[PDB]
Amino acid sequence: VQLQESGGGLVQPGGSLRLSCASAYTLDYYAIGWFRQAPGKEREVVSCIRSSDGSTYYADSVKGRFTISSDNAKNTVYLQMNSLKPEDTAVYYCAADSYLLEFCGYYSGYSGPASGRLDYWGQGTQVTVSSHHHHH
Amino acid sequence: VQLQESGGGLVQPGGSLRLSCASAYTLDYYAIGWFRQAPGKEREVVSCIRSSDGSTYYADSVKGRFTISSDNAKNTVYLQMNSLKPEDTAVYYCAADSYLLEFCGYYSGYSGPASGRLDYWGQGTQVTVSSHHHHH
Amino acid sequence: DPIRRGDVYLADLSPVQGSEQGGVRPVVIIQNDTGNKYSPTVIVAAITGRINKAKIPTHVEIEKKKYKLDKDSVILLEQIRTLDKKRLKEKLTYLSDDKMKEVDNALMISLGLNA
Amino acid sequence: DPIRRGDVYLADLSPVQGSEQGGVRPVVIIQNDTGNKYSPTVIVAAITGRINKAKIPTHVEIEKKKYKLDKDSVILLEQIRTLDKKRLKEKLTYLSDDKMKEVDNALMISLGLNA
Ligand SMILES: [Cl-]
Ligand SMILES: [Cl-]
Ligand SMILES: [Cl-]
Ligand SMILES: [Cl-]
Repeated sequence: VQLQESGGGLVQPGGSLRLSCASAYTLDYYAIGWFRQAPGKEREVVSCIRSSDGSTYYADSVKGRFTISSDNAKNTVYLQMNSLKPEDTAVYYCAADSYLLEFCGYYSGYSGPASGRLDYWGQGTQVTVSSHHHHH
Repeated sequence: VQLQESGGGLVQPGGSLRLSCASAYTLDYYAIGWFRQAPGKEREVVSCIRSSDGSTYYADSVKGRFTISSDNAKNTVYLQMNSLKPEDTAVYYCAADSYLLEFCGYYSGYSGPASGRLDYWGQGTQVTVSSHHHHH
Repeated sequence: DPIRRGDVYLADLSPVQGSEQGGVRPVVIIQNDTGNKYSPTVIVAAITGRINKAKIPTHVEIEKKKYKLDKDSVILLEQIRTLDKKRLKEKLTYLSDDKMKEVDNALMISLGLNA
Repeated sequence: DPIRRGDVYLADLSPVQGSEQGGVRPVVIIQNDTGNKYSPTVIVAAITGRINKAKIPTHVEIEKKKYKLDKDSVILLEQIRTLDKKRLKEKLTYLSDDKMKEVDNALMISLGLNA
């Protein structure tokens, strides 16, 4: 295994979750991004970072609500998600590629790929934002 | 004085002349070109050289008849003119500039300058190709 | 903070070889702004004070006063290269729209493009 | 003997800094042919084997077999620079017309041109 996400789960609308993307390699090897996918849709960019400098990308739908950040000691990239909305519900994947941050910038946003052009992908983690699933 | 031409004069049609352009500086300082000008006309490119490599330019009207060459020991560039025609009659100037060979290439190829953009010019030397001036 | 196409920065171009333009000198950003935002590198064209008049179609003059230069200079669109952003030192100025249109045309000539 | 736009040469790009493309590697001539004939320098774009699929709009793929490469490669139109002609080593191949049209479009994107 390369990339591994964790930290999904159920949250009520307005809640927060922090997703973690554990990289097998030190974070200078590639830029790392979060994508999300709902049933039958294409994976869409959420937020990207190149850890060796500070540079980020945020999709318009999550600006001022989500924050991407790096933990070099744990080779982990986090997606802090605040003020979550039902429409944020999706499978969240992390991905890594030498050109990922430029990919986020040029195509989010939208010329068109299959997204399978980026080298590394996690298995995905479910995020459900709902006032109707028990738990809450 | 910087550039100084010599070697003009009268020749019968079909004759040869060798023009010399004496440079005050060693020939690696700039590319060097020959231009010619008839009464009331603009100076036109004849042949150019960048002495530090071998690269040359020849105007279409003189190809296979004129040869430009370098003598590094004498800091001199020559224009060997064979098979001369009455229509070669003109004042012949040499010129020098760091960008002269590119200038010869781009404008001979004829966008348009005033040619006064090149840094250094000789005083000019008269070339007359005629079966009617005495001498011959 | 953001690096914009048409900005002019001081940058250390050395080491170079042969007729490549070297030294610390102003350069103009010619990469598109999306690459400027998200790439680790920028693409630049060199500016020199060693000539003060355009010599060939790939040359664009820039005036000493309007821009913030030691002397009347010229942008060499035949002298371009990709620099890691760490090379960029002081931001000195940025070209007017009209000036950048001159730069675009010289860049089209330099790179054999035409449209 | 003549250096043509679209030729592919081996060239020593080092030394470089940061995220600049270095090493001895194939490069494609992107300078116009008049500059190729009469300038002491050429303008080139780097080719790499470290990726084999285009990642961004400034990338153009080139196939191992048709061109004379160790592996499926990609031309990086965000990695361009001006090289003294002495850097050019073996001439390896030259791009098809169709391929060069891809390169032109990526170069227009890379340099913020559009026409
Ligand atoms: Cl200077
Ligand atoms: Cl202006
Ligand atoms: Cl390689
Ligand atoms: Cl092809």
